[PDB]
Amino acid sequence: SADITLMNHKYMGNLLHDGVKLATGRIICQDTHSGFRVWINARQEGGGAGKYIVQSTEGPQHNLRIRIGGNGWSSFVEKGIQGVFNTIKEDASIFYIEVDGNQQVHPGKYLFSVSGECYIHMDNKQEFIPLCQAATITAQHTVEKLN
Amino acid sequence: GSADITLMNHKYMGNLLHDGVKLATGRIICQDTHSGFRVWINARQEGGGAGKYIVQSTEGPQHNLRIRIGGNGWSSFVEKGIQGVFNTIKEDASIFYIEVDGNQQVHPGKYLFSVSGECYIHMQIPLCQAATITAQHTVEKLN
Repeated sequence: SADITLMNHKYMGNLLHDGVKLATGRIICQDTHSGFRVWINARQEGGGAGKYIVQSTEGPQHNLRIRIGGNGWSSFVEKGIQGVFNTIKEDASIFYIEVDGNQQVHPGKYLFSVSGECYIHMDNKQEFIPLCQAATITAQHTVEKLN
Repeated sequence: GSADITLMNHKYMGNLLHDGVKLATGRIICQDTHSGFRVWINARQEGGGAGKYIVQSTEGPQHNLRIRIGGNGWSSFVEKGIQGVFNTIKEDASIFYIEVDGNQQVHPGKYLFSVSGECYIHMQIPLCQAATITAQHTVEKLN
C-alpha cells in the first residue's frame, strides 16, 4: 500500500520546453515489491488515446499537455497498460509532472491529479499485479482436555 | 475496495476431531464492484493438495492441528503458484469455514486461526484503491 505526494514547482514564463518540471512527486511503499506504477488522472487527447491534457479552471480556460517524467521510469508502448513503471525495490521513488512537447501555455491555474501503487511481478503474467494489505482477522480455537 | 472479514469460532467437546467439522465460520464482504473473493490462512502448508494448512498450538510447534478452508462455491488452483481459495461471487458477502482436515486426535490447547482475504476483479487482480494526490500549478508570464 503506497503513499503518494505531489509538490508544485513554481515557474515564471510560459514558453515551456518539453521536459520542463511542473511538479515533483514521490511514491513510498514499505512492503516488499518489484517496483512502482504511477499515472496521471486526466483525459487523453484523441484516441490515440493521445497525450494527457489538463484544462485550466477558475479563470482562463486553456489546455496544457503533461506526462510523468524522471529517471528510471518506463512506459509500455503497446496500448492497454496505463501509466509509467519502474523496477525499484527500494522503498521510495521520485517522479515529476513534466511538460509534454514544446508549448506556449496560456497563463492560468492547472490542477494535476496523480495516482500510484507498488506492484509485485508475477510469473504466469498476469504481469504486474497491485499490492495492498489484505483484510485479516484471527480467532482462537480451544481443543478441550479429555478428562 | 478493501474486504471486511469476520471469523466466528465454534466450541466443541473433547479432542477427537472428525474430518469436515467446522471449527470456525468466516464471512468476507466487499461493498464495491468485484468478480469474486479470495481467502487464505496464514499458516504453514502440508502441500498435500490445496488450501490445506497446519496450525501450531499457542505453546509452540510441538502440537499441530490440520485444517482446510471449505464451503460450497470455493475453488483452488491445482498448481501451487496461486494460493488460497477463490469464488466467483459478485454479491456483497461470501461465507467460508475453517474445517478439520482429516480425522485427528488433537493435543488439548489453543490454536490460533489467522485468515486473510481480498475481493478481486477478473481481467494469472486484487482490488486496491490506489493512493491519489493533487497539486495546483500556476502558469504565468512576467509581463
